[PDB]
This record gives sequence, C-alpha cells and structure tokens, in this order.
Amino acid sequence: MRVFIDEIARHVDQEVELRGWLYQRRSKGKIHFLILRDGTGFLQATVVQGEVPEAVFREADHLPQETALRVWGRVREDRRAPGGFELAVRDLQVVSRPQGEYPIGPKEHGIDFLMDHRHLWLRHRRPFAVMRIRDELERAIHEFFGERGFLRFDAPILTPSAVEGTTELFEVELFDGEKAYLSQSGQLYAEAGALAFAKVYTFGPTFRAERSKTRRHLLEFWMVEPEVAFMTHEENMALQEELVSFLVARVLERRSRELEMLGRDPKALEPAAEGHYPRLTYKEAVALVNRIAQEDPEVPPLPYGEDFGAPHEAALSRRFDRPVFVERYPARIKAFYMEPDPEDPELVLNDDLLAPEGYGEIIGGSQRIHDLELLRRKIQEFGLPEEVYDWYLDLRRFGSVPHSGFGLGLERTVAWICGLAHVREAIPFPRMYTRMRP
Amino acid sequence: MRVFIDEIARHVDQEVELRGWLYQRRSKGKIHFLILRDGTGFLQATVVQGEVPEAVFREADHLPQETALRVWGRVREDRRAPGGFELAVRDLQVVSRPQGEYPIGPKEHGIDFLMDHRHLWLRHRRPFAVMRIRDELERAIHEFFGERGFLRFDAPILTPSAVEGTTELFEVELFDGEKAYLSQSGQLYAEAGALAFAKVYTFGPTFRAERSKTRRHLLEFWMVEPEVAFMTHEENMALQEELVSFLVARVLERRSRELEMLGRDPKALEPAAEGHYPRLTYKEAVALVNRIAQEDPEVPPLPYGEDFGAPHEAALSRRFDRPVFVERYPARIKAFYMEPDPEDPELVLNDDLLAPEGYGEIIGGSQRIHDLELLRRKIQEFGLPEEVYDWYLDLRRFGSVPHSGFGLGLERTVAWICGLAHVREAIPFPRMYTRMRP
Ligand SMILES: NC(=O)C[C@H]([NH3+])C(=O)NS(=O)(=O)OC[C@H]1O[C@@H](n2cnc3c(N)ncnc32)[C@H](O)[C@@H]1O
Ligand SMILES: NC(=O)C[C@H]([NH3+])C(=O)NS(=O)(=O)OC[C@H]1O[C@@H](n2cnc3c(N)ncnc32)[C@H](O)[C@@H]1O
Ligand SMILES: [Mg+2]
Ligand SMILES: [Mg+2]
Repeated sequence: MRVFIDEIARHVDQEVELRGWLYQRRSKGKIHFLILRDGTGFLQATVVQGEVPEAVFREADHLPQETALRVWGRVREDRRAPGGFELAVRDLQVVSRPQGEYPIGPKEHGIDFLMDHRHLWLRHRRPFAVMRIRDELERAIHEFFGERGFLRFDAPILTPSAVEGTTELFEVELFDGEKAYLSQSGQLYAEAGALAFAKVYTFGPTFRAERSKTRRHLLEFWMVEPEVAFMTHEENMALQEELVSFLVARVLERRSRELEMLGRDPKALEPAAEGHYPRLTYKEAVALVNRIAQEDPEVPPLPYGEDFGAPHEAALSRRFDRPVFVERYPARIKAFYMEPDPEDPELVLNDDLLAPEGYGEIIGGSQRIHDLELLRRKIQEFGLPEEVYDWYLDLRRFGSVPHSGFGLGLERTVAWICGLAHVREAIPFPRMYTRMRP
Repeated sequence: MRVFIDEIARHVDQEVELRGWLYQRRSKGKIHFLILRDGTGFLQATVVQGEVPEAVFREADHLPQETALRVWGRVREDRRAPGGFELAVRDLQVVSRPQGEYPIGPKEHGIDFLMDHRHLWLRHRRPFAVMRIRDELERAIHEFFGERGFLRFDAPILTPSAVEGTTELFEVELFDGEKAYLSQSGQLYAEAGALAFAKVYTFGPTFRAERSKTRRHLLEFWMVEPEVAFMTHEENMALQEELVSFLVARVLERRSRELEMLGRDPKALEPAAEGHYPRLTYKEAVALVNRIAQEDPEVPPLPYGEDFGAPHEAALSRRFDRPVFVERYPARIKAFYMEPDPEDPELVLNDDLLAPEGYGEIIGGSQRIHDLELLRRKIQEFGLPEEVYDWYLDLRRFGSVPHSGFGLGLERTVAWICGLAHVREAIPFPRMYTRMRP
C-alpha cells in the first residue's frame, strides 16, 4: 500500500510504496545512499546491488536532484537514520527527470536568490518546518475559540472606512470610476459582529501601505481579531494571555520535531506557554527604556509622550522570559476608537503585547468607546469624515454596550515561535515593499 | 454566575445572570413578557409584580427594542417556550437605551432596506442561523483536512498572474506607479505547495470583476482550494464527494436547531450527506438539457460545444436528489492549465459539481498539465504572456508529477445548505456590483 513518511513508524517490517522526490544521493561501492522527500517528511533509502534489478541499479547512478520517483521496499528500524527508520529498496520507477539543473544545489545561497526561487525553496527542510508550524497554529486558533463558544465572523476585505490612520491605504479601482480601500483591519465590522453574536473573531488578510523592509513589516499579512461584548480592558489582557499561552503550548507538544529542524531551543518557549505574563504601564515602560538607554548607547532614549520604536520594544522585551504587556498609553498617539481612562483624561485603556527575545509587538488591542457623543468628538478631532462612519455610530445608537478586542499578527507570532530573522519567511509568498514576485 | 443562553439547559433551577438585549416585549396585566437575545440564543423572560421591586416593574414598561440589559433570575423548564426553558426574573439593570427608534421594527421590510442596515440585521434570527452554520462549516473544513494530514497553505492575495481569464480582473495601485491584480484564485500557488507538501489547500478570499446581480455572484467571496500530488481526475471527484458529504453531515448533526429556524427540510439534505453522487459526461449533460428544453420552453436549449448557463445547470440539478458531477468538457471553453483527455483531443479532464434543488455549481476542478512543452503551447494558444508564468513552468522543469485539485465556493455552499435566495445573505458584509456598503 502507498504510505506517507509522516507515519512510516507504524509500517515497520512491511511492504510499502512511496511517492516522492530525490532530496540527496551518494553513489559509492555496491550501494546507493538516498534521502527521499514525499512532502510529509524525509527518509533514508538504500539500494544494494543484487537486491534490485541491474536495470534499476544502473539508473540509480544518473538520478539528479528533485527527480520524481515511485519506490517499493520494506521498512527497517535503524537508530543512525533521520527519523529512526529506513527503506530497503527493492524496485524503483522514475516519473520525470529535471529539465535543466535544479537551481538550489548543494551550495550556500543568499536570501535574495532563495526568495526569488520561493516556489522551489518551500520544498526544503527549514520552510517545511515553518509551514507545518503555521498550519498547527491555524488549526489551533479554530479549536481554541470553538471550545469557548466564539463564532468565526469574516470581515470584508473591500472597505470605505479606514481604521489605523489615513497615512497608509491602498486603493482599488472598481466599476464606472468608483474606488474602495484594502482592509488594514476588520475590527470595525467585528464590533457589529460582537453586538450580534457576543463572542466573535476575524481571521483574514490585512493590508498596510508600509514603506520599509524591516524584519517585522509586510504589505500583506493575516490578522486574528477577536471582539467580545461586555468585556473590559482588564478581561481583554487576560484573554490575550490565555490565547498566546495555548498556541505556544500546542506548538511545543505537537511540533517538537519541527522545532528541532529549526534549531530552536524549547526551553526558551516553555515560559510563554505557562501564563503569568508581566505588565507595565506606558510610564513605567518609558522609564525602564531610559534606564537601558543610559547603560547602552545603542538603545535610544524615549521622551515621554512619544511613540515606541522597534529598538525600544526590542530592548524592553529582553528584560523578560516571556511576553510583557504595556498598557495605558497617551490618547494623542493612539486611535480614535480607544476608550479614555476614567482616572486620567490623558490616557486610553489600551495594551500592546511584546514577544520576548527582542521580537516586539505581536498584539495590539483596547477597550472601545460606547458613548455616542464622546465618539462623535473623537471622529472629527482625528479629522475623519463623519459620514463614512455612520454605520459605526449606529452601534452606539442601538444596543450600545462596553466591549473590548485585539488583533494578533500571525506572521510575527510565527517568526517569534520559529525564531526566524524576518516575517517574510513566515508566509508562503510574501509581499514586501520591493518584493512582489513570485 | 454569568451564563449564556446557548447552555441554559444545564443551569435548570439555579440563580444565573444574563447579559443581552431586549428582542421583543409585551406588557399586559400584572406580568411582562420578554424575549432576550444574548448572542448565543433567544430566551423567554417573565417579570411578575411582587417578585420584583416596583422600581424595576415600572421600568419594564418603558423598555424599547434593543435595550441593553443585565438580568438576574432562576431558570425554569417549560414546554411552551422557545427552547423549552424560561427565566423567572428577580432583578434587572439597564445598560443603555436606544438613541432614536430602532430601524428594524415589527414591520415587514424589503431586502434592500435590510441590507442597507446589515450591521443591525445580523442580530436577527435568520442571519443568526446562517452565520452559525457558516461557522460550523469553517471549523469542519479544518478538521476534515487536518485528519487527512493535509496542510493549510495560504496563497497570496496580491498577484501578477491571472487564472481564469483576462476579462475580469481588479487592479491595485502600489508604490512608484507599480500595479498588481486581486487574486481570483490561489490555485497556481497551491500547485507549488502540492509539489512541496503533497497535500495542501487554500482557504482565503477571492475577487472576480463580475458585472451581474444574479443570486450566485459576488465580487468578493471565499474559496477552498485543495491540491494533491499524484492525484488523478478520477481521484479528484472522489475527494470532492467525500468533502461535500462530510460538510452536510456535520451541519445536519450539530446545527439542526439552526435549520429549523431557517425552515429548511433536513430530509432534502440527507441524500447529499451519504455520497453516491451521480455522474454525467458533458455530452450526456447537454443531451439531457435538450430533452428538458423541448418539454419546457422556459428551459433554454444548449448547442453542443457551448458553455453552460445558470438555467441549464438549474434544470439539470433538479433531476437528482443530490449533487451531480459533469465531466470532460471541450478544451476550447475551459482553462489553459487543464490536462487533455488522452482518448479525445477535443476534451479536457475537468469536472464541475452541481448542487441540487436548482443551486448549480459549487465546485470547479481538473487534473493539471504536467508536460512542460504541452503547457508552453497552451499558454500562448490562450494568448497569455509566457514571462509572467515562468515560475509556474519551473514546476514542470523540476519534480514535475501528475496532480489534480478543485475550488469550492463557500458562499454558494452556504446558500444551498441554508436554502437562501442569494449568496449575499451567506456572508457578513457582501460586496456586489451595486452594493459596496456598509
Ligand atoms: N482588531 C484590533 O484591535 C486590531 C487593531 N485594529 C489594529 O489593527 N492594531 S494594530 O495595527 O496595531 O495591530 C495589528 C497587528 O498585526 C501585526 N501587524 C501590523 N502591521 C503589520 C505589518 N506591516 N506586517 C506584519 N504584521 C503587522 C502586528 O502584530 C499588530 O499587533
Ligand atoms: N483551485 C481551483 O481549481 C479553482 C479554479 N482555479 C477556479 O477558480 N475555478 S472556478 O472559478 O470555476 O471555481 C471557483 C468556485 O468559486 C465559486 N465562485 C466563482 N465565482 C464566483 C462569484 N462571482 N461569486 C461567488 N462564488 C463564485 C463557485 O462555487 C466556483 O465553483
Ligand atoms: Mg500597534
Ligand atoms: Mg467554473
């Protein structure tokens, strides 16, 4: 029967068929050494002369990289093998030979070349591990919220309303000269969903007109955006903590093989899986940065009332063994929808969660304004056209309740967990400022 | 403790708190009749004088529609109640009153008005049932493929490559005058994924520049697009059947309450849940249409070699108690990527699956060309720029294998299962030709 390498362990001492590709080959003496990939793993295959037809054995000398194979043999247990098993080959059929030289040969390549050949690179072990961890998180997100009786609620991609500032917005031409924007966040719609279904979350693509090539920016990425009716600022942070803890615990438990392949230390992720996340006010945070900055001139200082930069977040996150919250920022550097702190009219009830080891923001959230008139002032204070947000105001006119929510950047979470050098490695086909292909 | 109506059954004869909204109210005699919504269901609440403060009882006279409430009471079993239970009210707190009249009052409204107020309409029972069935399918898709060891693989949204014809493509302006297209299908990338991970599927938004307002067209919708290495035309149809069967079985088993609310007969969906889907060649299909057309002048005839229309599909699907396959269409009315039938050079190895009761196409799929030179001819035969598809050609140069896949339109599947009159009712915030708001 045809099996998958993923489950070769439960086919020990049995006749099996594999369908896959030739990853590597060495031919010396009276034995061929093969590594086969099938898409679910990598397995050692040995072709010994006598045990195979001479028509086969001569063919196994002229097999280039990424040759398509069908392979028949018996599975044997062996400690000195990638996985602890091997295939003793008995017969072999070639489905196709490479039409040219395989571009990603046994040489070191620069990231630029690798990303130019991303459609081929995805075959290799490191992307293999990443994509499987991405899959694990995507499944695990659905289970988490399903068990909590949350409803998935797909926010529209085409939108008239801006969410996070007029500065960076893509435009789409429609019919008869009409235009619309590409969603930067589906939050506004998630709120409507919240007042309708109590517990909702979006899980769709989002688009920012970013103009940098930093290790944490893409033009296209995926955002998970929960929203809950009646939920406070405090409850929001607790939920975020519950989520991140579960995700990391799930990766540690089920994807330990993949972590190994990425050379990531599990002991550096266990703390994040166990909750008890530290917590700072913005003020305490700015003060801790200014301490670090005075001891290290590479870390820049931060004047109070100014917005955090990546090095600020980076330095701050290295002080903790797990993600740290930063809360109660000044209203003037935040968003129009954010609820004022009842104690201090300068602050809003928001939070960002920073990933450890220098990674920075993985989540941004807040409590929302529920008072109609307060919202109206905020709109035009931010200089936003009131007309466009009239459906958003309806949510305050009818059935208005306190409510909170956040948005988790999936790529950034993937980069952190896998320990990658850039978010572009965390998605199949990245879209950056200067990278629109393939 | 605060509970949800969704699970009121396991709180019988207990003190509970509800947080929700007033759906309907009638006040006569010495008793108030309430229906409360909380987002997870609808429950009957009774406020009897004496059992409540007089400050509360007088207030329960001036409670408009969609008032925000907190409510304390004991749960009592009662056969004559929506769900089989009620809340005996003891105390009540109002969180907010409507700022104006609630637009969707106890009158009949046209669909145009309802869709203009979609952000409010989502609160009502029929959308409630739809969105919960949509949620059920979205979770169930992930379980199906996860258990089969398939990998979720997110295809890019921004793309240079067209998939289903140059005719209908949106354009996005980027940086420095550059432009890209909105994905109409992520298939091309799913193929790269297939050669890398063997068993993959996308589950993202897709965009067609459709210019009609028919009951099955949107500009924005969600497509599930599996792709498998080594899989034939025959195996493809079997997999599609396996998928649709599971989805419908899952809805029938877990969402029977929601079906009731939509007035959908379960007996009309059971057949689709049990496999054994009928099958036609294109030729046999055209011939059966021409029979129907000759008996009914409302059903139009179909000349052989011409592409099916919605009435053709509609009439055809009514002849079966479950979804029917139509396979082996003429190459000239199909796509560039489709593999030629080895027996007949006029035909390609494709299939469409039609949903019963007049619904029509829910799936479109095929086997793919794996021969490099054959693909090159097809490209420029269709008049497509070879340069743009050079990464697609690489998949034929290196590790090229036979492979097949399909794409399932989620909205159309939702419309069918729920028995809706239009696909716009099957997504939270639809985007049609003349409907871009809210
Ligand atoms: N529903 C909500 O409350 C979300 C909220 N409206 C919002 O969009 N805030 S956020 O932009 O800071 O958060 C977006 C998150 O998404 C990530 N993000 C934000 N921008 C990017 C870019 N350019 N590339 C990759 N990832 C990005 C980052 O992890 C952020 O935490
Ligand atoms: N990966 C693949 O093999 C998919 C393939 N490249 C494809 O796009 N073919 S399809 O357009 O016929 O199928 C798209 C499906 O998606 C649905 N569809 C297709 N177009 C629409 C519109 N405009 N609105 C709503 N739904 C639509 C319909 O159910 C189709 O079966
Ligand atoms: Mg932010
Ligand atoms: Mg089609």
